[PDB]
Amino acid sequence: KKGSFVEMVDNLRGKSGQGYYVEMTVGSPPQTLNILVDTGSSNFAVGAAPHPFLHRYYQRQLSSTYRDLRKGVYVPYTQGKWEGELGTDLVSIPHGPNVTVRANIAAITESDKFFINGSNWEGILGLAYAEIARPDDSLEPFFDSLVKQTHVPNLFSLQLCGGGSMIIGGIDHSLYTGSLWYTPIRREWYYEVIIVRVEINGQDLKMDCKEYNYDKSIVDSGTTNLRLPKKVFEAAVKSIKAASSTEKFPDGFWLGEQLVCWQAGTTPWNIFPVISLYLMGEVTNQSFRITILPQQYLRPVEDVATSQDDCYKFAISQSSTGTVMGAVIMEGFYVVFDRARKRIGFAVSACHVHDEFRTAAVEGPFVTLEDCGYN
Ligand SMILES: CC#Cc1cncc(-c2cccc([C@]3(C4CC4)N=C(C)C(N)=N3)c2)c1
Repeated sequence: KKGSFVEMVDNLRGKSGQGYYVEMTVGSPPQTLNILVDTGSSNFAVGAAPHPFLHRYYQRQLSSTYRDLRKGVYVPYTQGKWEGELGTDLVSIPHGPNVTVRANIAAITESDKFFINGSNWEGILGLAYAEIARPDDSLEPFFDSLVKQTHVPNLFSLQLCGGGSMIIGGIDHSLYTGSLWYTPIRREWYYEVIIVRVEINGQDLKMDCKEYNYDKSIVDSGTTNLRLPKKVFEAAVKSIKAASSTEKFPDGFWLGEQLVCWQAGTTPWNIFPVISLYLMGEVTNQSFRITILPQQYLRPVEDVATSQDDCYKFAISQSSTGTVMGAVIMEGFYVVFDRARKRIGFAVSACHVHDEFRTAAVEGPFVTLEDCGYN
């Protein structure tokens, strides 16, 4: 049953805080590495040299199928950077499709604040499109090579839990309930989508819908938080604060830089509101909503030291580069990256979040008798 969806189920480990990752092999003989599943980037980039935070790394000299491309790559981010060398080599996913492809690989030789202590992965699998690949869009991303070189359908789905499942090439109906609702992929670079309405405990934020997508909105498995443009973030917070006003938290909580803790088992979920993000539908002015519980946007921080308590970071934070629907949004949903039809599907996940009062949900259609996208 190698490569059956059944065999791909449960192939991810990790958590929203440090990343979800899938086992991969590179080279011949195969070198086993854990790799971040990242829909917010487009390079297959792997530690290729010793580093304090790396338990293992890619050793190209030991791979006889490695091919050097004689091209450097330097990738700086807001937070930290990496530098490396491009080449190609044979790549497979042991708990993924039953196939081996030749793929681009950036062998990371130096990096600053890129690898994460105790995340247990050694590289990143950028699943977004070539337009954002480094050094440029001519470096073919992994998934494109996979589809090109095999009979794998041009679609993958992610079921993140809090490991989860990355199903390549198809939809595993055992991983969701109810209906699958699709939002268009606006442009093939990041997985760009359009948010048309935002409610907090059913109260509309009442902003021009372009504000929700200033200057883009993306679906990013490589981002922990729900990240919101400043104007939207401020309104969300004001609204969540109002909803939970029976308890006050330091401003550092709201800034995401400080835990809030309750005695084990006593988190007052009921004082936090639900968040509804309405996503553009596949037909004009029809939309559907995905609803997010505090169990999602309050990210638990596991720490033996604080373990008499349950502690959390606020996992909604401010962005100056557009909305990011990160891991805490994707968790408890089954998310279908249907590249073939240029759409992203959402359905309630088998591992969704709920208590006895409320539950994560995917609901539609909603009709609204304006273009919500930015240029
Ligand atoms: C879920 C999760 C997670 C997670 C936790 N810590 C670190 C990372 C992490 C570590 C290194 C880089 C990145 C990266 C970068 C390639 C562009 N940056 C971004 C916003 C993204 N989508 N991928 C993320 C991910």
